[PDB]
Amino acid sequence: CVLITCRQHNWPLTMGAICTLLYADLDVFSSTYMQIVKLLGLDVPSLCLAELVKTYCSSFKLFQASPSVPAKYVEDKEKMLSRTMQLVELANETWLVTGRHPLPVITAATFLAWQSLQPADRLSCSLARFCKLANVDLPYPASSRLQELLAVLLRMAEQLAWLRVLRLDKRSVVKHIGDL
Amino acid sequence: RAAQFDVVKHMRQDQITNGMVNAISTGNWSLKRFKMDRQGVTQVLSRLSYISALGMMTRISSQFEKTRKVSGPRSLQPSQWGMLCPSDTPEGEACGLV
Amino acid sequence: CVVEENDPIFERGSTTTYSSFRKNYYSKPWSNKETDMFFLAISMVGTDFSMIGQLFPHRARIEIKNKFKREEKTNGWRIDKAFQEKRPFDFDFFAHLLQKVLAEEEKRKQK
DNA sequence: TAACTTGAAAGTATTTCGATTTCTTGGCTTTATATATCTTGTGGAAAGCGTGCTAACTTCGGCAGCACATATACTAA
DNA sequence: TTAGTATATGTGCTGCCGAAGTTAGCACGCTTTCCACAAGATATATAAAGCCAAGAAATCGAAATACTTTCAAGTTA
RNA sequence: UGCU
Ligand SMILES: Nc1nc2c(ncn2[C@@H]2O[C@H](COP(=O)(O)OP(=O)(O)OP(=O)(O)O)[C@@H](O)[C@H]2O)c(=O)[nH]1
Repeated sequence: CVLITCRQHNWPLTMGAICTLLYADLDVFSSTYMQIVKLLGLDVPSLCLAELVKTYCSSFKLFQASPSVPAKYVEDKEKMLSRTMQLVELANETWLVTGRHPLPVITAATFLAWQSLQPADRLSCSLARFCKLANVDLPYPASSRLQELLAVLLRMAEQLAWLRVLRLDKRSVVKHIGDL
Repeated sequence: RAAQFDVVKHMRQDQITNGMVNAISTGNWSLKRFKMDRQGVTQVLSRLSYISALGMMTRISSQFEKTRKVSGPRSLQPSQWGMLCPSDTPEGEACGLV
Repeated sequence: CVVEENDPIFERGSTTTYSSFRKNYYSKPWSNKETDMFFLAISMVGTDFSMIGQLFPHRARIEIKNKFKREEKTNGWRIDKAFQEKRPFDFDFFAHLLQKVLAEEEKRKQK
């Protein structure tokens, strides 16, 4: 009921956090959700991608320089959010979020944006390292989503003229993600 | 249930917010732990003019709050030398208390 | 009182958390000789999973049922041949083969 | 007054090695239909402390109690 | 029988603190059980893809040696 | 809360 009320107003709220704060398991949660929606028949608006993207980007602490995170990892909020929105729109238009969990794709997109905003100092940083630094539970398929998005970006590079001559890869296309 | 209970699931985040909001808006403060029931603590800032706002910001209300026309606290005592303005006082029923 | 018996955990970010949906099952795969002796046990007993689970101590009855369903869905001719062939129930030699399988998995772990 | 054969002195390069990533496996989730049965998941209706201040006038305005006085009935001479 | 004395007789006095009631003129504004009815928990395809954790292979990172350069001091001249 |  809380989830339906949250959806009816186009408000993003993750069923994972709902279950975490509800003292329940995802299996029975989904089972009873399907049962109650089939019994009632209420309108279930789809979870908008941009709202969830903003909600999850507000979680990361790379906006204000805290004691743990040095200043090099701190990046701009507006530009990084816009980059993540463009990346997740690309993912939604390239058939990457359909059928798969959206939050792993959001994580991969924000990670790629954080790496592209400064590829030099972040060429060695890994997904697990970024998750540890940001204090966020690393999603399992986030790695696969990242690998697929990087393949799509390599295809876009091959389509482009100068990049296909440069012959970049899944590690060197991060600096030109912006141009893509 | 065997599911271990924790406070995070009932930590009310709106209790203090609503309490402060009401105490500042309504102006009535009811502290039961101290048995203090005060009214008129907060007042709307008069934006009639900059002078009006600057003078209302530095007002002082009394504990009496127009209980009796005692005239004692309403009179100007010599103890107000250099501390409070002798001449500045609202003209009306609140003469001497504000 | 807890005399430094446990350690604090820096988990549960107040921001948000996601779901898992996969908690416990985490089965373990079979092998060639194990599949052979499993088909032998099928030919020897039938489809009753209770006896199969009782005679298999190290593999779970749910895993046995999953394997049988997978065989029924993929290799039907093998199940047909297994039901065609029959063997009288052996107990002592079956325990000897169980000990042999234990030794084989021990050697595997050593490798 | 140069020229070539010295020496330990750099980068600098490549080759393997620790390690983390990527790639494979199952197996469960879910979709409908009904087929059928044990104890234990609930619905729902009952019912067996603790303060402070007076906000001050007026003029009650009664009764509490009390309590003082005494008129009378009992008792000693 | 009569004067002196004790009692209650209602009466009338005092304070007793409290009782009702007052204060002038506009515009703004929880527990036990008990209980009964229906809902876990159960086999079973079943196509389908996404997910979440062991293993096996791969390549990145870089560290300990192998080449070349470079001086600098010393040789045949 | 201001006004007389
Ligand atoms: N503008 C305005 N503000 C008021 C008025 N009455 C009350 N206020 C606000 O309330 C406080 C004092 O009002 P009070 O006289 O205590 O309110 P009140 O005692 O209920 O007055 P009544 O309603 O006549 O009993 C002031 O200090 C103001 O904060 C009013 O009549 N007009």
